[PDB]
Amino acid sequence: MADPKYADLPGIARNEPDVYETSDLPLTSTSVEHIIV
Amino acid sequence: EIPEISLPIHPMITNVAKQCYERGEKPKVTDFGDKVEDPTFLNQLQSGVNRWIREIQKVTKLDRDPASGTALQEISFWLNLERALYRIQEKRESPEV
Amino acid sequence: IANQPVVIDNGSGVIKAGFAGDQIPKYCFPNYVGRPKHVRVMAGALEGDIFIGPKAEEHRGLLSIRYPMEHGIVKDWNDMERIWQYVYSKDQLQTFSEEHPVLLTEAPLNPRKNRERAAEVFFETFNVPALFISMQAVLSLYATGRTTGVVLDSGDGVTHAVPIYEGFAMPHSIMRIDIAGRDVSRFLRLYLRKEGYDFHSSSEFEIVKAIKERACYLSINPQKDETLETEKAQYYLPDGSTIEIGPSRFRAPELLFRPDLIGEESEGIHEVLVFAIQKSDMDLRRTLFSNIVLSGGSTLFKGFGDRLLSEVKKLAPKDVKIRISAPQERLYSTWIGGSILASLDTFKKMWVSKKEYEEDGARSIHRKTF
Amino acid sequence: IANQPVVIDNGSGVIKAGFAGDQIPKYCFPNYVGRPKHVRVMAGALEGDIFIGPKAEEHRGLLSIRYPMEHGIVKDWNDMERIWQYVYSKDQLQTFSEEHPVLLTEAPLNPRKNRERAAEVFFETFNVPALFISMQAVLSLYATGRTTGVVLDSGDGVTHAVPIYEGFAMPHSIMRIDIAGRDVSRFLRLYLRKEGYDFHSSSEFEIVKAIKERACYLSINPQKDETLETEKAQYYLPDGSTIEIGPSRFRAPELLFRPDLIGEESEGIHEVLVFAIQKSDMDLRRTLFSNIVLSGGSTLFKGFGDRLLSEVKKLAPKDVKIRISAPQERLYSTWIGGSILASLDTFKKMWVSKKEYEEDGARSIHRKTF
Ligand SMILES: Nc1ncnc2c1ncn2[C@@H]1O[C@H](COP(=O)(O)OP(=O)(O)O)[C@@H](O)[C@H]1O
Ligand SMILES: Nc1ncnc2c1ncn2[C@@H]1O[C@H](COP(=O)(O)OP(=O)(O)O)[C@@H](O)[C@H]1O
Repeated sequence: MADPKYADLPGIARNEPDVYETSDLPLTSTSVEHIIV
Repeated sequence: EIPEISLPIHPMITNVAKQCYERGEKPKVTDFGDKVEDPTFLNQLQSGVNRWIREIQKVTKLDRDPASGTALQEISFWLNLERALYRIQEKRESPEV
Repeated sequence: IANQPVVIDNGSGVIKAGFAGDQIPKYCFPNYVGRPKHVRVMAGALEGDIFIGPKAEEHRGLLSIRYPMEHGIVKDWNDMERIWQYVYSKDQLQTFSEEHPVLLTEAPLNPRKNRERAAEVFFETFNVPALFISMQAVLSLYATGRTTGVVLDSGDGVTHAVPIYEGFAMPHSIMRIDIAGRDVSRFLRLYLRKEGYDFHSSSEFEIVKAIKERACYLSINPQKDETLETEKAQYYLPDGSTIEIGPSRFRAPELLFRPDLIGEESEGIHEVLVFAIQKSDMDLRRTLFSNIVLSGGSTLFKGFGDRLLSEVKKLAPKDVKIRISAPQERLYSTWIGGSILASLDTFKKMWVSKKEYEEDGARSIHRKTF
Repeated sequence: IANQPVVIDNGSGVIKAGFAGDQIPKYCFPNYVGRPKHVRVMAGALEGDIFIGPKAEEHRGLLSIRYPMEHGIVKDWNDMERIWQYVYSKDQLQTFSEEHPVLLTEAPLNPRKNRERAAEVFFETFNVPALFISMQAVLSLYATGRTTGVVLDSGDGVTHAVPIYEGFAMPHSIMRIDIAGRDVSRFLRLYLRKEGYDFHSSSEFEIVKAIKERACYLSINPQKDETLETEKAQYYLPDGSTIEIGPSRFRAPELLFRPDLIGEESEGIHEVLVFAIQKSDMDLRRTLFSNIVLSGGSTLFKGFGDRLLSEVKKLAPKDVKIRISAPQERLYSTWIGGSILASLDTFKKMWVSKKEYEEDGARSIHRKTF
């Protein structure tokens, strides 16, 4: 964090969303036989 | 008989941890409220974890002389190192640390 | 004496293991070894070089996945040692290789050196109390419960048919070709290139395997379907792209029935079955045609059994009841058979002791190979 | 001999330096050498012929500014030497150039000569005990906690994209264009000339920078504000004059997204990142799209995050989740990462000793480049 540290330097941008994000959203058979008569 | 090191923890953390223990609830960062933002508290924590690293280095950089000494000392040596590091990792993996 | 036998089913593509007596193999993972390709720069990176199992599967992008076994023959023994050693790690078994006799599945007609060096690996680096190398078809029939019948398997690197009569696996009727699952995936990769989509990275060949496992089928009529334009279903990559396959989904597993597409004088699966049955005693042909068991992961394609029936009917003599069974554990057939075999009291007399191996040597293994 | 290594962020726009372990860089003065323009007549005037940092920022009008480093490549070595001497001077660090290890960052893909001459300066003019040259991407990951990500920094001179996954950097996927903050300021100057306000002196060039940092934003769409011909927001100058701008506080920063405006075929910053991700492995796309790190001062424009998201969203395949981590320390991320890395002990193994360089030379630096 270090909030006063950010008060020291001049480039730290406050009141900007820190994270930009995209929206979110909510084997075979057996006995195959064949007789023949 | 390789020494053991009991890694200290910040007592306030243990206070809130025991408070999380009196009720059925897992301890988490959100429980400290506006205490995480304290640079004094975090500076204390940084110092404590730095001391932890010092203590663990005191055990991990350890080694003996394979040339001299009795062989039994070496066998017992490696076993004692496994015991030390095993207890160390269990102290590390605790939810408080 | 030891604790319990560990049935380690090998496979050129997927190794499968667990203790004997278990119901299903609890530990199954691909038989590959992945080591990173990129450069370790940032500290705190993925420590360790060689990765096997779920961790190698997870961080698949970094690895340069290779196979140590191909066509049921080990090409690199170091990677196999690390794989077996991984089987005995804390992630899979959490045991020691000193208190467990080992049942080991192995494909037929393989070189003697496989059994010899594999035995050296176990009894020397692992120092197992007892090793027992066996076939795979015998185990699959033991897993189904019946006893006489052929076994048609097609794993990842081999495929063969073994006519088993009450346990005595007839050694003079084991046809064996080397066209299996991995090779079908390889030919599928070639067809994907011909489609336009290129996949050539070693960690992308696995994506080709995934496509083979969930987007291919077997056409009943092999040519009538080729003369038509299919619906060309899509496919979602792990990357998120889209691949329309088209005709490259039914001709890809067509290789198993015609290895002319790969350019080889071998035979199809149907010819392996018919030749395995016909190169046997004429008094057992009807019994073998009435009992066919499939196993191995390559027998999981859609329309596989039905096409196999059609092909065999075209090759079997007229009015002979053909019967192909297909249990639900074709991936676990050899392992379940190993669990049944090694859990018996006769297994004590069926293995090879460590003492015996130290006395005679590899000749003791070839002596008691069955 | 070593005590608290000196981290130096050798950036072409502003040099950030301090000791290791410091959570914040204590000295961040701009990277230029200020020489006077007007003769000294009156005795007792300002002393010296070289003004650096705080003095060359208050008496800016009296000076002529010469940037030493341009596009991450040093032009006048004399000037860089003087700036480094200023760093070790009394007003900045009061240390000697022989008692502390030095971590000096560098942009990726710089020529070998920069590494060679940089170490020659730090090993000949300065008798530094230990020197380590790094990447300006890994350090941002360190100072942001992550270990897997795409570092998209845009310093004042060179922007690039480095995809790092689990601590492993994929060097062939590094994309790098030499179009950043300098070009934006210079192009803003040309827009002011088209709006009737000229600036030609070097001392007034920083007033153009001041305009950029205090009044430039990025529209979410390139044409929804283009033909609108919006209002002319005024902006005061350091004397008390007045500048109204209008179509230049958004037209000047679109040079990063399309450098065709400057007359140079290349790729925009969004294409830099998207091509750096797409050049990586097939399995690693989703993790790189969900782990995008920003750094560099040019990534502080208003609406920069929204534009970067929408451009990547247009170029990425559908429904892929795109997360862009944008910390508040985009200017000091690389430095804080340097303070972290130099505070470790693996750094001791990673640097180069003086005798190492004496016995080897440039070869030792190219060996430990990664
Ligand atoms: N659903 C599926 N369809 C087609 N092929 C599959 C499917 N699932 C797995 N396979 C293939 O089958 C192989 C599994 O056989 P395997 O268990 O390796 O036999 P073995 O273990 O005797 O080598 C895998 O290589 C895979 O390529
Ligand atoms: N608040 C701001 N908004 C927009 N741009 C800025 C801001 N502050 C600084 N810049 C621009 O970014 C540059 C910062 O330099 P930096 O990105 O640190 O370059 P380097 O990384 O090479 O040191 C400045 O020269 C200026 O061009």
